[PDB]
Amino acid sequence: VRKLKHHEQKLLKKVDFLEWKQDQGHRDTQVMRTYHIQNREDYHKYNRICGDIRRLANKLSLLPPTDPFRRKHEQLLLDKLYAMGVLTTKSKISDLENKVTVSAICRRRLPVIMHRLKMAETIQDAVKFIEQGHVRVGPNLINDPAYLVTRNMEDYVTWVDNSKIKKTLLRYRNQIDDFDFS
Amino acid sequence: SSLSDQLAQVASNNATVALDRKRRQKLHSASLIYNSKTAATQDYDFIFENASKALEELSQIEPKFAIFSRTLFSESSISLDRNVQTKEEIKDLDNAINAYLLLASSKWYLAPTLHATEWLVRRFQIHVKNTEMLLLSTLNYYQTPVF
Amino acid sequence: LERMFAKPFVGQLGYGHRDGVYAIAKNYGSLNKLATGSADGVIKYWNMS
Amino acid sequence: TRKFGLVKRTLNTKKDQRLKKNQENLTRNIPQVSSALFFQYNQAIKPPYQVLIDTNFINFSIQKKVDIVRGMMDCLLAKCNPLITDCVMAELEKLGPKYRIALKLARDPRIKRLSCSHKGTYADDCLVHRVLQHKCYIVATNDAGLKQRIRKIPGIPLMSVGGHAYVIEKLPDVF
Amino acid sequence: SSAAATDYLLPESNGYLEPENELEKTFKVQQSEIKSSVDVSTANKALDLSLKEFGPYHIKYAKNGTHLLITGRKGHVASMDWRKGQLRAELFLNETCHSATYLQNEQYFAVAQKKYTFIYDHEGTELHRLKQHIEARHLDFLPYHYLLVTAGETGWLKYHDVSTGQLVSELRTKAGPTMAMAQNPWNAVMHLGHSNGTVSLWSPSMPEPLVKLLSARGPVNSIAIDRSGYYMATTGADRSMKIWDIRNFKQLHSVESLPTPGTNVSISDTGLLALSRGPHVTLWKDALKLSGDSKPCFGSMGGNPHRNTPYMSHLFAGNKVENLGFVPFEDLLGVGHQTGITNLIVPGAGEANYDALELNPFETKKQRQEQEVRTLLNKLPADTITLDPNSIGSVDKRSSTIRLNAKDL
RNA sequence: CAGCGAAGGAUUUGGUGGAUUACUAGCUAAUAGCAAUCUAGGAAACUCAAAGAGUGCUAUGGUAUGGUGACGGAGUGCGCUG
Ligand SMILES: [Zn+2]
Repeated sequence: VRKLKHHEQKLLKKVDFLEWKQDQGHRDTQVMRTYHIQNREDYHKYNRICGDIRRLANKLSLLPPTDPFRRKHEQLLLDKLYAMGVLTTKSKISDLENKVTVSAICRRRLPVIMHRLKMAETIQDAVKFIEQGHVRVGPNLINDPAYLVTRNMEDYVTWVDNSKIKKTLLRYRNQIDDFDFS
Repeated sequence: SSLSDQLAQVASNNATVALDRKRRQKLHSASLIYNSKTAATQDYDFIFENASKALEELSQIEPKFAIFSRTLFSESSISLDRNVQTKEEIKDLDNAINAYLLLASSKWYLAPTLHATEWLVRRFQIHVKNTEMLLLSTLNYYQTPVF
Repeated sequence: LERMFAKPFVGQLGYGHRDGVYAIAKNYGSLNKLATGSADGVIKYWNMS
Repeated sequence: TRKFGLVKRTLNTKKDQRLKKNQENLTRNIPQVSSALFFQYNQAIKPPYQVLIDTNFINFSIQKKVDIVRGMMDCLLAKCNPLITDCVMAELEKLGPKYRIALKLARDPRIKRLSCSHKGTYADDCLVHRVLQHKCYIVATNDAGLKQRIRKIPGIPLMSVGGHAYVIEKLPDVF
Repeated sequence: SSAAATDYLLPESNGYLEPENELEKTFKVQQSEIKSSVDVSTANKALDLSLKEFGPYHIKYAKNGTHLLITGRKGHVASMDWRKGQLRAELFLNETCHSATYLQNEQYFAVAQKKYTFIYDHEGTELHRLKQHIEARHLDFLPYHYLLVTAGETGWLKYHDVSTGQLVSELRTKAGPTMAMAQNPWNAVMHLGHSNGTVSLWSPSMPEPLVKLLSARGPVNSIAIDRSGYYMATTGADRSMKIWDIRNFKQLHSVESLPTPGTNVSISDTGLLALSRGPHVTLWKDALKLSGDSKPCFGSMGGNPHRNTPYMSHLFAGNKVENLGFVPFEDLLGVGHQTGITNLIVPGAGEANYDALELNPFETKKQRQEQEVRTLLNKLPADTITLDPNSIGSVDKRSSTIRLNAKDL
């Protein structure tokens, strides 16, 4: 706040207005600057989900390795976390503490898969396009960036028709049909 | 209306009050003789004494400035602050300023009137308070450096 | 601030003696002059400035 | 007529210079090899030599019963001027009251003494710096690390207590 | 003696208004009549912002009167220099904000949002989201101790060190949500008012309240403390204003049966008492005194001189006022209400002679910087907060009052 | 050019007013009073802030005026210096 003098650095050292202990290195701020999250509290409503799956994976580790309730529920949880694409494979239950990340559950969001399959070219312009209302997953339009997708719907992320940026890329490649109205 | 609009209105009301040193410097460096770096370091006594000299010169040219030496250029007016008295005292001294300006509108080709109305610019802030009468009085001189 | 500003050692003077200083005398009229003598019989007069 | 993708402004730890880890907002220098040197010869040093001593060299001298100036003289067969830097002297004084004999043998009028101007009493740093600055010095030492430093910098002869007399290595005119 | 001879050197004089007739009562003097009777600088300080669309505006002034911090109930928080026309933060945090305060400057302010308390810098960038301070409704800064104090719908009182960044204290009120909250400026203990009709005086050392007073029936709507730390006015929801001695814990006055429950109280630096009952603001002069002739009345039954009628009153006819706050060193009362802010020219209501090395209304940028570092350096520890401030030089109240000479040992 | 073509035509923009839900009037302490009154990336700058470095300025109480009639001045005596 004043870049304190030396008898100043020594007399009080733990003073830091910018970064406290309970900031955890501002990882919420850092990852929402990374994946461009609109409002606050999305980080912590993902972190509650991460804590809940590691807690119930802990108590599924607690139960003895022979009963079908335990084994059916851990394979069901692993298949559902594969089916929403949080994972990339159906591997070990140790990946339910090494590989589940608030980062990866942000990786399944709609603007970042848009930047991933090059529909946009940056995540900021992806949020621009989907607040302007151009894209859809299957039939229905998507307005909010908080809609994360599942493993089936990374194939039907497409724009709507009459979206004029779709029309500009069609007339770029001059494959612009207009019987189909776009 | 918006908050920034209402605050621009309160800034335009409080335009002349110096509320810290930086506003006082930006507001007192507005001279009609000197540049800003000299004008910010000058006092009220200095600019008053050479404006009183120039009013004696202007009064021996034209003898209707002596009553302005009685009221607007007296030594009680060194300590008279403009924005501390009420609306009735304000309208009294603003028709005093209007009287001086439409008397000295004719004299604007000779430097005693510049050094004399320097004190109205810097004490009574007539470039920002009594500004319509100042423009209307010196409108003739528009090809000249004083305008 | 006193416990961090406590830097009391000014400096040793000269190169010392050869055999340990067993006698010292200031002169009570000049501020910076000091006579010191060691075990090997050498005495020295010092400007402490 | 608002803007799109509106965010709450927070601080940027990567960018904001108000915090401490972001307070970090050409002319080369290749020092020429010395004109005192041939390839690795050091053609310029000539007797009377001057030899920088350090603390383990003094300790090994007293442990092997070699005189300093007479051991230097019958090692090099030349007139030697031995030099105790103030940091070597500080190190001998810091060695305690076990090493009183070594300290008051270093206190000798025949052993001249330099005046180092730095903080701390690291004699190996001081000897290495003042020898690679100037190349007019013999280094008398028995530290293995200091011996490796000195014999890696070129043109600097190295003297050491070996056996019952001093030996000299990188001085190519000893006989 | 020499310290008391400084009252010659005091530059200014306090303001007043005096009736000069027996037909001329003082509570029936209109704000337009004040604005005509006083100078142009004070008439321009009597501002009025009409901010209609976001909610009732909680008002807050900096401890020198230079900056104003308003919060709409909906989302609109604006920190501004109310006496120039300079705003330096206008941020629309679209969740329901409740209260805000400055910390040690206009350079940082803390806002109490939907749940979490946030801390913003001078231009409005978010510095901190406090994961503790779960549901604040009342924030107040302790400037000599650098402590942000927080209470609200949880029954918890939290002291948070702003300089280090460290939550100093969490205290169970154990009395439900905190209905009112005020700070003693004298000794920095916190008077919280609960739904019992109980005020409790708290310090961040003791996990129990230092004192519990039974102020009102019902809940306690508002608390204000004098800056001398001697008197406390509490309004309950039982239509009862009560003036309390703080040091000896006597109850000085009990104005019962107000016409409608007093939603706010405030005490100026010169001891005025501003009560607000919805549309109405009513100020009494010399009401914080011991004698029964200083009990604040509403009329003088037949012209009794021994009845403290209102010093002045105003009616905000459209709305219901949200909070009250006197402007520190000026003669104004800023009341924040449903459609924004209104300053009232209250002539008796401010310390005319501030000290310019405690806190300066004309302070510059360099003076702000150096005063920030110096007060940060002499920050008082949170353990030194006691009910009396003069009890940290003394000896224990154990450890016998005669020192012992080892013969008697 | 043709064509269209009534004391002119086109484009752009600032402000205000009315609608954007289905019209029972303002205030207050409200079965009434009042309403005259409740009271007895880039560009620009006399833009706004946040900080850093350097430079300038007698920047001068080593213990603050010659003096709370308790004081001052004059003179004398003691003291002091060469
Ligand atoms: Zn050295």
